[PDB]
Amino acid sequence: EPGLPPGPLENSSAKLVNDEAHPWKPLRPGDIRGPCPGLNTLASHGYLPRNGVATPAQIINAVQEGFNFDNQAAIFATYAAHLVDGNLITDLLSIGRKTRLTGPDPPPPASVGGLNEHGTFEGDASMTRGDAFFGNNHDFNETLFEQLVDYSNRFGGGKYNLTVAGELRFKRIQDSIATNPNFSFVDFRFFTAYGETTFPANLFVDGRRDDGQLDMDAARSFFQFSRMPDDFFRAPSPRSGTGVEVVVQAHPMQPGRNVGKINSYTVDPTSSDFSTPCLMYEKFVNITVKSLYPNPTVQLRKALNTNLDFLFQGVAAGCTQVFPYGR
Ligand code: HEM
Ligand SMILES: *[C@@H]1O[C@H](CO)[C@@H](O)[C@H](O)[C@H]1NC(C)=O
Ligand SMILES: *[C@@H]1O[C@H](CO)[C@@H](O)[C@H](O)[C@H]1NC(C)=O
Ligand SMILES: *[C@@H]1O[C@H](CO)[C@@H](O)[C@H](O)[C@H]1NC(C)=O
Ligand SMILES: *[C@@H]1O[C@H](CO)[C@@H](O)[C@H](O)[C@H]1NC(C)=O
Ligand SMILES: *[C@@H]1O[C@H](CO)[C@@H](O)[C@H](O)[C@H]1NC(C)=O
Ligand SMILES: [Cl-]
Ligand SMILES: [Mg+2]
Repeated sequence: EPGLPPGPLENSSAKLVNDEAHPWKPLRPGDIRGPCPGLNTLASHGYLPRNGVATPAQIINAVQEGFNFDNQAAIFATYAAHLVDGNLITDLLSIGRKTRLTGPDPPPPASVGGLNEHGTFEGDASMTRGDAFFGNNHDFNETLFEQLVDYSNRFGGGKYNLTVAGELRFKRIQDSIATNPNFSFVDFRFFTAYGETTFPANLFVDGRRDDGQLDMDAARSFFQFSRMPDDFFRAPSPRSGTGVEVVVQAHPMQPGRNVGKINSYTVDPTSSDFSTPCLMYEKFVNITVKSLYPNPTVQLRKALNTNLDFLFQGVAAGCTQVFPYGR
């Protein structure tokens, strides 16, 4: 059916998104927020359900409407997250912690852990969240945010921009290598870790300006409080990871991992990287999804195949679809 998954916006102009129909509200008891400042902000303004549990279609519509996230990027991220962290039978995903609100769980080894689940979507060297190894991969960390402010002062004239992103991304990688014996920086996380550092410059900057320079009040508002600036206009066109190549090239890194000790970063020659986007997709579906759903029942297999078809619609690179559970 058309509109499943949601298609691109009919009208993708800049407009007021912090409007009277979408007020910021504080959390009620039980409301879930997680490691994504974008989704957190959409939930706290009511572009998504305010309790932080949503369907993939709700998430895709929200990121497009609220931030002008581009359609393919929205589809890929949402169905990737849903496949590994969401309930495929009830069609619900938590944007944070695991919750009974996503419905009766599937059999092990599937975890349905929400976006807080480490190593599926969420991973190491986040800008404002700590690595899961240290015990909290989802809450805003003030010390890490102050480092973002310091890098913005040093490389962005007090604003966050792609130059700042290139330097901060590398700093966070180096700090995880030095401190986290389980540091993993391969495949899907290698991709998302770099792309996410562009998002504040591309999507948190008011759309009437759209100059790639994010002020620190706005940065704190999104990253800490899940709140849009007063009178915030979304970006004037659909985008996501514009300029990711600049961030990647600031300090070229190979994908790899620490091997159970600090300072043991070992390149993984089997990992995808930005030269092999189709390999990233194929490994995600053949390996990561299969590790959660190795031998699904008929009902789960059907749900997997539908969501995998939707995932493939989000692949922006020139790739062939693969079928880990046949056709
Ligand atoms: C389209 C659906 C999306 C999903 C399911 C999603 C989910 C996630 C998840 C699970 C993370 C954790 C990655 C990590 O370990 O650092 C993350 C990172 C992030 N996402 Fe999203 N995201 C989405 C779209 C967006 C959008 C539209 C924005 C901005 C408008 C955004 C901004 C961010 C930022 C800034 C980070 C990194 C935060 C940090 O490192 O401190 N995301 N996302
Ligand atoms: C598109 O939306 C913008 C902002 O709401 C508005 O200025 C413009 O007139 C709209 N165009 C159409 C054709 O609806
Ligand atoms: C580190 O990795 C090991 C796998 O060898 C795992 O058992 C352990 O839970 C990880 N530690 C933390 C704190 O996440
Ligand atoms: C916040 O991050 C800093 C810098 O990595 C870390 O030293 C500190 O333990 C983190 N705070 C919490 C509560 O984990
Ligand atoms: C970041 O800001 C600095 C200082 O204003 C500027 O020199 C640099 O060109 C900016 N980078 C980008 C990508 O806008
Ligand atoms: C994924 O599985 C398909 C067969 O279903 C195969 O053609 C493809 O090469 C596999 N890709 C990887 C990276 O394992
Ligand atoms: Cl689009
Ligand atoms: Mg993380």
